[PDB]
Amino acid sequence: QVTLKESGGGLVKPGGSLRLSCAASGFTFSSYSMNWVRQAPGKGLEWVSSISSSSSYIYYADSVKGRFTISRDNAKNSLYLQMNSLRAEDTAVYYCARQVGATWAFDIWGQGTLVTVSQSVLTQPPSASGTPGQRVTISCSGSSSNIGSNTVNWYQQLPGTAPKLLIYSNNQRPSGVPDRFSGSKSGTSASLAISGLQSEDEADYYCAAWDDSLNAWVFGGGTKLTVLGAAAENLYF
Repeated sequence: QVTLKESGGGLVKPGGSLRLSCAASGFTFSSYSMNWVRQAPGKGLEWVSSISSSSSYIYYADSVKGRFTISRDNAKNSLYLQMNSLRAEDTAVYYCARQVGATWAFDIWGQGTLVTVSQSVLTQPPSASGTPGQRVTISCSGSSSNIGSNTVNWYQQLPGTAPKLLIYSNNQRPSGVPDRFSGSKSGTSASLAISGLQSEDEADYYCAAWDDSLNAWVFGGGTKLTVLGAAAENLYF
């Protein structure tokens, strides 16, 4: 029973401050690097910050650097995100995520907390569609400093759920993912293939890679996959 639970979200005026909290249980919190990832309503995933197991190594997304502060309390098994100089653009659902050291994959995600304050580096097709049984391949195009230098991870986000790790280290499936899902990487581009498409595969798919030039995680804009049947077309010859 591995759980992450975020708290602290709500309505805040621009220029304001909030502190988000992420409570962890069921694992050795003090031995993992942790991250904040956000999702603006109806938009893609956007990494915010990371902190190593003893707080020695901290990174920020360029847009939040100098305004946000990440911290952790290993005694209270808690992760925090202090947000200052809040902007309309900070309106999002904020997720807490655990990072696996050997791969950098985000294998456990929280449930998310909404913050309302009142373009992606990796390139994905915004939509994909297929009929059940077919094979669909989704591309993710990056550059030399990200996909060209580092492994690619893929996350599946089912409607009304938090994202889940789908593929790590380019082509590895975690425990829980069937062989119908396969990943590949060549040069500065990566692909996710879904064989034997099923109605339950209707979800958003995201590719992610560390970028050595930005010193940041870069996520794709997301591919909404639709599984559509029959189609009563009027063919006229």
